[PDB]
Amino acid sequence: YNPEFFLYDIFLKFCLKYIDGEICHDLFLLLGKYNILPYDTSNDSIYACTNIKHLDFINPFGVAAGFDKNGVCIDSILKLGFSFIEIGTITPRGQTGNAKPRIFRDVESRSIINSCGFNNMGCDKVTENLILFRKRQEEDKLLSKHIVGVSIGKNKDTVNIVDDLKYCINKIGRYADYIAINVSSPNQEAGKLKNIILSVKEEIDNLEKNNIMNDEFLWFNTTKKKPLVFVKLAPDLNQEQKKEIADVLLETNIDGMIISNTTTQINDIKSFENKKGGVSGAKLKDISTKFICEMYNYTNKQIPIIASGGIFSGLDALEKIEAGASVCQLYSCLVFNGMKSAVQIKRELNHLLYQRGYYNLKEAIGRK
Ligand SMILES: Cc1cc2nc3c(=O)[nH]c(=O)nc-3n(C[C@H](O)[C@H](O)[C@H](O)COP(=O)(O)O)c2cc1C
Ligand SMILES: Cc1cc(Nc2ccc(C(F)(F)F)cc2)n2nc(C(C)(F)F)nc2n1
Ligand SMILES: O=C(O)c1cc(=O)[nH]c(=O)[nH]1
Repeated sequence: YNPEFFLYDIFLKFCLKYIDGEICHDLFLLLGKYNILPYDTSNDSIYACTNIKHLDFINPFGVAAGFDKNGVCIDSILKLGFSFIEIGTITPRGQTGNAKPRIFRDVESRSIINSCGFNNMGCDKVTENLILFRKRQEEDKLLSKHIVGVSIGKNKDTVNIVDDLKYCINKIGRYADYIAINVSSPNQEAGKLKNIILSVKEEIDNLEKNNIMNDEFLWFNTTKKKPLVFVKLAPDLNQEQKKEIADVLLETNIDGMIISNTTTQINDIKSFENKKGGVSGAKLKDISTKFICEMYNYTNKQIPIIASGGIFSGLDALEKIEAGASVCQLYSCLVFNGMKSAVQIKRELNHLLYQRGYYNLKEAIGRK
């Protein structure tokens, strides 16, 4: 209980009941931009730290893509106690997205429907923002070791999806701790997808070539090493194409997989009966967890997993890991539970880890 968190969460509870979803979002992002949000300055339990390959996360909680699409509020979101943030999904050139209002929420069910249609300032401007953050990070004790990933995607009317992701890697790759391939927005063909992943890895490695500087100056990023490659998957898939994707990921030795994006396969919300778009929140929890189990099966525990979503509590979080999720991303929780989300969930998971018998977090990964 940090007083500052409780005070803001009254205003946020008010904002939730009354104000438009996206207008709130933008206001809080704006607040964070001018550095007036609370910090979590506490020490994270070394027993609860985690990693994906050589990418080390000080704690298992980050913020999902679509939250800070333009990377304007990275410091403050991180400093709420998150280990990482995944900015974007960015596109090569700026987009307005769909028509407003395009995001709607339901308190009762703790869910969100959205059809943003990939609005973002474009790569050039977002890269400009990330550079500015990376400079600050060198002069801020609270941002050390904190991971920033970049979710990349195509424009709504792109000629070929691969050519777009290359342009993005060329601008932002230097400054990303990892790259999340986004082709899972509700708003693929095995070989078509396989082609993409290999393009990305091939394209990242070209950045190391063309530079005359050592890697240490090559990576203006937390790792100081080349970006890892994650792929994000949509849940609305057959047991067949889920098998087909799993091999592709194995054949490309992809660094990890984000499971999962939003669904359209939910019909049982009375306020959502009106609206169009993908759905996230509590009603996505159980569907998303089964998906992780499934993809953990067809992958033989070889490719690490980033979990999302429906994650609101340490309990919810633990399910994902036992299922075998290495790390977790939150989006809906910050909307409903608020600014204490990171502090609350980290605490709750620390308690539960002890009671279940687990020594460290890593021992809980992939245990029924
Ligand atoms: C308004 C909104 C925008 C989103 N934008 C993106 C996006 O641009 N890229 C992406 O990969 N996921 C996006 N997502 C999905 C989230 O990243 C997350 O995976 C999903 O919300 C499920 O997690 P949650 O139920 O805990 O929120 C968006 C979700 C919402 C609600
Ligand atoms: C009140 C509120 C706040 C908010 N966004 C929001 C919540 C926390 C923070 C933090 F950084 F934690 F301070 C920042 C932004 N959203 N987002 C949406 C959505 C779903 F439309 F996208 N509805 C919202 N309603
Ligand atoms: O930009 C969007 O509309 C969007 C992207 C995404 O990946 N997921 C989502 O729910 N919305």
